[PDB]
Amino acid sequence: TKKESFEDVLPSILNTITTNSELTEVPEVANWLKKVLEYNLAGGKKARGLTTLFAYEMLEKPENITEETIYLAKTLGWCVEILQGFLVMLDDIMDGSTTRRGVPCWYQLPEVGLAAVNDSSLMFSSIFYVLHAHFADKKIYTNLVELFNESLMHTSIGQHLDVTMERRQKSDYSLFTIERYNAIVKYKTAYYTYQLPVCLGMLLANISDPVLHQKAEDMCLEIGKFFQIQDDYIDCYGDESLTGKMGTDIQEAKCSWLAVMALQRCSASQKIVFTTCYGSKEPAHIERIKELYKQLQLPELYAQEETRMYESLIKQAHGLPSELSPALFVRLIHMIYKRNH
Amino acid sequence: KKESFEDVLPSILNTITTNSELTEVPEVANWLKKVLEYNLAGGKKARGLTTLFAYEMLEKPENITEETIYLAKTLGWCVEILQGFLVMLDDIMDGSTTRRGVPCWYQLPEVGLAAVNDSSLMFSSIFYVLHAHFADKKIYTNLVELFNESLMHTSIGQHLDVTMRQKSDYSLFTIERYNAIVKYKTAYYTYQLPVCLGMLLANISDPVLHQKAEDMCLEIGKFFQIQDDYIDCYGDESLTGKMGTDIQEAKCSWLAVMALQRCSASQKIVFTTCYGSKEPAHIERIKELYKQLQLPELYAQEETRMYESLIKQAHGLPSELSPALFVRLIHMIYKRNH
Ligand SMILES: C[n+]1ccccc1CC(P(=O)(O)O)P(=O)(O)O
Ligand SMILES: C[n+]1ccccc1CC(P(=O)(O)O)P(=O)(O)O
Ligand SMILES: [Mg+2]
Ligand SMILES: [Mg+2]
Ligand SMILES: [Mg+2]
Ligand SMILES: [Mg+2]
Ligand SMILES: [Mg+2]
Ligand SMILES: [Mg+2]
Repeated sequence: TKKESFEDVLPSILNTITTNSELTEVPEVANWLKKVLEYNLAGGKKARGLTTLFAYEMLEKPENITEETIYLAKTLGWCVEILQGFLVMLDDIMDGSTTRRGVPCWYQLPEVGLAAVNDSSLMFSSIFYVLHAHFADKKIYTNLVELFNESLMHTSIGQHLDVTMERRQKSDYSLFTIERYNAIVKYKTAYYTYQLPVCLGMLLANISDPVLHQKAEDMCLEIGKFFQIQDDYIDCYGDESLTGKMGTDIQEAKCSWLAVMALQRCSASQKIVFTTCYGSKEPAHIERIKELYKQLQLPELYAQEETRMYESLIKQAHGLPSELSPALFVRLIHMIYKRNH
Repeated sequence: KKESFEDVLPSILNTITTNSELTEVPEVANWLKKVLEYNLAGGKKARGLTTLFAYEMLEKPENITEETIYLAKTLGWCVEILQGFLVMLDDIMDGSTTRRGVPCWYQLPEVGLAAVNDSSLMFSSIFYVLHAHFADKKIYTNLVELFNESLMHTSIGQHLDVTMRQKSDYSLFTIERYNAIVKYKTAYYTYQLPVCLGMLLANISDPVLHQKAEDMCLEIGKFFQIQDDYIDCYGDESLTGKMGTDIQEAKCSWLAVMALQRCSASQKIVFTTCYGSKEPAHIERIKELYKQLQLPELYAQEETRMYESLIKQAHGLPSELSPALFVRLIHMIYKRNH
């Protein structure tokens, strides 16, 4: 399969990081960074990295694809995976998370703690060594480096919206609106999850036309909103043995799609239960919220909205220029529709 | 000069917004302006000025224009942003309370550990400034690469710095370890970076000169970090702006390494009992040990020996690397008390 093929190159990417940097001189740090990367990249679906590789393979003329260009698309894909790993190492700290991919979050390890914040910077910085090593002499080099930095700025914009202590003052959830939700997910998720891997595919395929990049970006941003609404649903309703992570959105008072929809439907008395119980680590409080979500029929709303959005994305994908491969986008939509993790 | 450097700041902040997606999200643009203002306020602007001075003394006077001076200040602000980012994170790891005479950013109630996100906003800002001013210039990729390399070097050194003695085993507190720490965590971003940026703006690319410059910068950076270590213990908080934590954080500081060189058998046990403890009496007992081992007198003398060695190296540089620039830099820090 495509996944083992993508994973096959990981040991070689690790060596590239070392050999191309000052890590060559400090084996204590080179060895530590290997541990960091293996732990934080292990398991999961590799969906960002696959999306990059799939995009390239679907967008380039089959006659232009070589073994070297496939290794390059995998490498770009792995740079997205490393970005993700960096993003989630910090997210876990900010979200008060305990587990991810079925083991303790990196920062929760006793040998690590708050020094995770330095491990994140070691990870992020790795990306640029990979990009320089492979692409410094190519015309697309500056586009790649700029794209990765823009992805960091976008994501951190959205993280700010997400975690800001401003978003709620005690019983004031007046900012829990769809306008706020749409901004949060656009920036924190949709850029790095879809726009970045698709654009990397397009660049590698020598597609440069600004109009095609804008159309692809618009499609990506719609798919990423969809993807995050699923993430938010899974936080509450997912089976930990499948997701690998204990959900914290309720305890952390997040402006999740479920919270926004619950406020749409609360009676006056239900809004008081929401405001009393949301944002608390007491187990009776968390359960009261979950009960409320059930009473409000949010599971049924989710199933229907997942389908409506699915049908809308599929139509959008069908209306793209053939140069953007409607089939790529249909297949990306399909791969996530009805996921349970 | 410093105020002519500080005058450029409002245009930098304005570029950060307009050159990015921040224009669509005023909540975040406004926040980032606060982040930048608080974390860049005051201090000496030393790394920024190094960048400017390096360009002004390396470039031929006939080639400096009002426009290349503005660009040099712009790159110096990017170094100040980098330093802001680095110390934001460092203050989290070191358990610090104050910097520049106010609470460290992560210590603010509305920030906390979300300071890790504010750090990413700052880092990322750098690249928008570089794009705005340099995107169409030949040196653009070199500039973008130097900032990325500075992150990697710094983080390498920070790893060695923060990584988890074992109890009373101080066998790794050696000069070899110390030298590696301070090369990577300090010397690259504090001197090599700003000097390299000046060299690039002045169109100096010869790799032998980049090497000689780098070697000088690394020696100055070690020196600078020994002074930093000394100030952690002995500096006056009302001048430094910061409460020291090296003792309670069990750091492999210059002072600790030197204390180990001097300790009697019994002093060693005092050291291993009391170092790395937040208890005030334990901290004061380490300071009393440092005094008894004559570390203040040794620092005074070593500072002077190192200064003399630095000046002899600077005088020996090629003319095209400006011995005067290096003499000037060394004089700006010798005998500093903050
Ligand atoms: C989806 N995402 C985007 C940006 C940063 C972190 C993540 C991770 C998720 P996750 O903790 O559920 O994996 P979020 O905290 O719910 O948004
Ligand atoms: C000097 N430096 C280098 C890299 C990262 C942070 C610093 C800040 C210093 P500071 O906290 O004394 O200002 P260090 O923690 O003693 O090393
Ligand atoms: Mg999370
Ligand atoms: Mg989060
Ligand atoms: Mg989630
Ligand atoms: Mg510190
Ligand atoms: Mg430190
Ligand atoms: Mg210090």
